[PDB]
Amino acid sequence: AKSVKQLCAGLNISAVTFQFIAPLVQSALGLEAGTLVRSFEVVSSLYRLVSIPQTFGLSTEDGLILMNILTDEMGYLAKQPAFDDKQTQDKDFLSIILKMEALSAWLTKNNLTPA
Amino acid sequence: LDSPASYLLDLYKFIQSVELDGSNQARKLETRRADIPKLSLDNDALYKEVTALSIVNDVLSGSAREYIDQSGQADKAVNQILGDTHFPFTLPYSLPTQQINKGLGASNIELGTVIQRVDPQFSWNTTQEKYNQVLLAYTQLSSEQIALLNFRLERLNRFIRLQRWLDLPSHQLDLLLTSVMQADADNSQQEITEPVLKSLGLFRHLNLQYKITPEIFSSWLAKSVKQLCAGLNISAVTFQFIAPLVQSALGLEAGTLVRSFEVVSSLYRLVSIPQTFGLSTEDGLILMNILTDEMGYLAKQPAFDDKQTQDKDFLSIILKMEALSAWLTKNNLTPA
Amino acid sequence: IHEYLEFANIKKTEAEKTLVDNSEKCAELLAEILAWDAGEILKAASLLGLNPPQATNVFEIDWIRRLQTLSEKTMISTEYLWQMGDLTENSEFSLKEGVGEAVMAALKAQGDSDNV
Amino acid sequence: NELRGLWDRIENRIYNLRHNLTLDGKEINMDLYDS
Amino acid sequence: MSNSIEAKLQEDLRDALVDYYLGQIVPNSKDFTNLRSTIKNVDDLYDHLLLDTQVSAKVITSRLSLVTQSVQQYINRIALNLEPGLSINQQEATDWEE
Repeated sequence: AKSVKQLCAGLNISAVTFQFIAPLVQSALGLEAGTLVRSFEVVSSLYRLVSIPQTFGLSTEDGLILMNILTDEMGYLAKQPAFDDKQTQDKDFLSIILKMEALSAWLTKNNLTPA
Repeated sequence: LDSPASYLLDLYKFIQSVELDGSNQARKLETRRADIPKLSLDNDALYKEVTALSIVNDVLSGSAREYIDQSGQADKAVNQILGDTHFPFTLPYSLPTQQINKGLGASNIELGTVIQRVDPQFSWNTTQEKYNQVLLAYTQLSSEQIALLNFRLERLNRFIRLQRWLDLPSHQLDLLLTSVMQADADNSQQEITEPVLKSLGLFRHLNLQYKITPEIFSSWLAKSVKQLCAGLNISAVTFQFIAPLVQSALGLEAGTLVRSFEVVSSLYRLVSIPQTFGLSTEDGLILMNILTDEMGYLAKQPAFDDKQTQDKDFLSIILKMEALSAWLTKNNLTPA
Repeated sequence: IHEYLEFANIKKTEAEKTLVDNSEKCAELLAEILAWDAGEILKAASLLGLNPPQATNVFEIDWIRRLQTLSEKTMISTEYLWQMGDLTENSEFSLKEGVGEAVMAALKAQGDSDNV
Repeated sequence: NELRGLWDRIENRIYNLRHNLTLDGKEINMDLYDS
Repeated sequence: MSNSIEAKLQEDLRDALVDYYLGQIVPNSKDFTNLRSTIKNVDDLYDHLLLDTQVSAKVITSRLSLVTQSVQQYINRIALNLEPGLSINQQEATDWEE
């Protein structure tokens, strides 16, 4: 089975986080085993979700907090890069990384935590 | 103009016209060793062509793996058949899924197979089958292949030739096996079976933790000058406990002058085993009394055929001594 | 610790066992006192008679001390540490072939660097 | 005796060339430190 | 990573070599088996396959060097000994000078 590749994705961040990845593949169609097709619309969204929070030193559980707090949803992680939704000013992705930086500065200035 | 290609083609178009024919191998071999003037990609790749030894592996193995396909013997099996043969001294079970389970599991933080002693039970005062998991886990160095233990006789000597799973010289296995095979009362060649093999895990354990030697392990498994000179290892003032030891045979404080092997190997057990844990003889006697209500197979025989009927077996006792030595190092108590 | 143990002991036969002790929040406080994961501790439901289980008032905590320290020696799950038990008894081979590869991948995820 | 010294010398020198990175010294890896 | 290298060696040091040697030569082929007596050691595998087996675990180099080395060794080897049964004319036997 594809379970070796499903586990080997855990190289960047530990595969115990993939309890959050079955909620991600709902932007397409998939299941914890059934995601074996690894389609570019899904794996580029894994690439967004694994890359962008680590620039600010966040864990996946802290990045999911910022998206929930700022946007009431996944903040264009798991979804598409907003590029034609930005053409209609709908919560655009190019603003989200600025908000992540602005909060990372304020939450470095003060001894609080995302949790 | 000149290039790595003008150097190569000045060889290639030269070797093509070395035409002598018939039954001779030379072109037959060279074409069997197949590659061509346009092997792959293009000649400008050269800077990225920098590669390790890994380049060789598919040139050997990639033709070799076709044997089951060519002979028609198998097809759905992706590779693993090369782990399933013997007679050309083929070295089976060699697939990395066996070896990494020893080496890689040690290489990080030095845990090994000893993890089976940790869970899920509340204390090591527990039933015999648990120790039989852990001691076999300590033996491993290999896999379930250990179930294998003129040609009709040499195929029995192959059980010593197949020491290859262990970094042991040819003098070690006869020294290791003869004492336990003498302690076992059975007569026929079936004495090689797993009820003996369990003992090598205890050797491996005491070697890795405390650096014992196969000689000392296989050894422990008026005359007044000699009666005193035994006091070299630990002071002879302890021999108030040795007149109680010789009651496993027949003897007296002077009358033990015969120094028989059933007695002096029990002195060898009693002087060696507690000192691995830094115990004095008076502390070792406490552990045996507390754990077993008796001498815990010190002073008596090494339990080897009493272990065949699960009677307080000696191979569990050294594990209990270690488990208490850890707990009594963790806490500032003393044996006394 | 007292308020947790007193809650774990409430009326298993007449009320709480068939209501799964409200596992979604009673097993949470057992994680919270450790500042640890409320997730993988639910693997304890693989033993002790379809209870949470939690009313065995020390041994589960005593084991979880060693699971928490093992979980800091290595990044392996308690779910995989269970397979390392199941493989003992001359068991089915594909589970060993998979567990060896899974432990290898868990080391690559740390490498010669440190990572996670 | 010269044949036996000669063939063992070339066997040792092939082993060194087959490692390469020694030159019977230690060219590639040196002076590295940690902690 | 530095310890996974041990397994990427071991599969070619042993597995790929012994299963090739027994299986291909003795039962399987009409490839090597037409020449059954010619191979008995790794020195024969080296001479016959033109490849540096069992050695050089740390070395790095271009693929062109390995391709070159095989022909470079062969055009030496045919002039080094007259097995297989080919021969070299006195001009060609002069010009290995180049």
